[PDB]
Amino acid sequence: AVIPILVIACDRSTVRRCLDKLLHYRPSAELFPIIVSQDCGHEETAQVIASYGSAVTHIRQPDLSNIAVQPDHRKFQGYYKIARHYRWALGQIFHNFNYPAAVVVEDDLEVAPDFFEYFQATYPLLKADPSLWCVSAWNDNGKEQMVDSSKPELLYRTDFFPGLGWLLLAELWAELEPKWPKAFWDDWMRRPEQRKGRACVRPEISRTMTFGRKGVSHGQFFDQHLKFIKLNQQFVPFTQLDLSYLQQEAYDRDFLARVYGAPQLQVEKVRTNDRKELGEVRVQYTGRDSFKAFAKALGVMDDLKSGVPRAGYRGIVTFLFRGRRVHLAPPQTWDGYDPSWT
Ligand SMILES: O=c1ccn([C@@H]2O[C@H](COP(=O)(O)OP(=O)(O)O[C@H]3O[C@H](CO)[C@@H](O)[C@H](O)[C@H]3F)[C@@H](O)[C@H]2O)c(=O)[nH]1
Ligand SMILES: [Mn+2]
Repeated sequence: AVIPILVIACDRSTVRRCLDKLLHYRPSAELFPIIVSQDCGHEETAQVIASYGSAVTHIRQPDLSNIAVQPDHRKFQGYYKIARHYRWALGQIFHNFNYPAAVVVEDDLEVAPDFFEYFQATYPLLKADPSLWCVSAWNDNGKEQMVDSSKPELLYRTDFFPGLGWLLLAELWAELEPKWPKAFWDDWMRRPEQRKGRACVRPEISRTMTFGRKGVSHGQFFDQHLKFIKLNQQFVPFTQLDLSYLQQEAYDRDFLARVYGAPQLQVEKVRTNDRKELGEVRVQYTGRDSFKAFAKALGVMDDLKSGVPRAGYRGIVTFLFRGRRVHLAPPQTWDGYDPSWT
């Protein structure tokens, strides 16, 4: 099937690094056309994109006017511009070019060698399982010491929409466009009114990496977390693997049985590396305070969006800690997310 890569650009000439990697790894120009939508009108960036010639299709957001923001958002004009550009660019992909799906890539992302193979293999899963609403290349807890380098092929389901290199179907754009927000589009997608309990597929080792230290948002999140996400460099032939384990019926039975069948260990024991014979354990949290405390003790992201933890699935955050597989999980009685967990 034909899956365009939609690159979102504005005023950073480093879109060059993004395009160089996409073009280098692309296995087929026909199956993966690259459409670069540029906002802002930055001349140098426009010239950089134009220099690729027919290797890409350069389109330009037509409305470069300032946006009237609400009273609580004087400092956030850039976020309103991002949202406006996304609406226009996705509209071009799905209404003008009329493609069936698209992989959205921001201009400050460098892709892994198997980026295209990954989406080619997972597109059919997204097509077939209505409980999934996206496939993402990003592991929110993908720092080097928290991922298993021996399992570059391992994938998971997550309730936390990761963005940062993601595939969506034209069917999803049909649902989202009528109510597209004025700003903060990704946190808006993370709300239950939008997500409707659907999950995304995400990898053990990220297939994208961001190098955009300077951008719309202040660089502290990049400086303290994003910059440490490891880019996969070992090519995995996903189209040759059996990915049926990701179907909801199979995953919710087998993965949950795995998590709750693992021995429970106190957070302190995991921290100090006690009982190393247990290569896979569960650390149980029972409230917002314990979740935050335990996540911090083990070095994983502790923030929540609409009550959902980073890379969480049914409240479970899975990662590696000093070589051990750890599932930070709620009691098995878990029955939904609580948006008040902030
Ligand atoms: O005027 C503009 C300025 C930038 N853009 C584009 O929006 C995209 C994100 O911009 P940028 O990378 O600078 O912002 P970022 O600091 O990562 O955080 C935002 O993006 C994050 C998600 O990746 C999100 O969590 C956060 O709330 C965002 F602020 C990128 O592709 C730009 O080219 C645009 O179309 N028009
Ligand atoms: Mn960025």
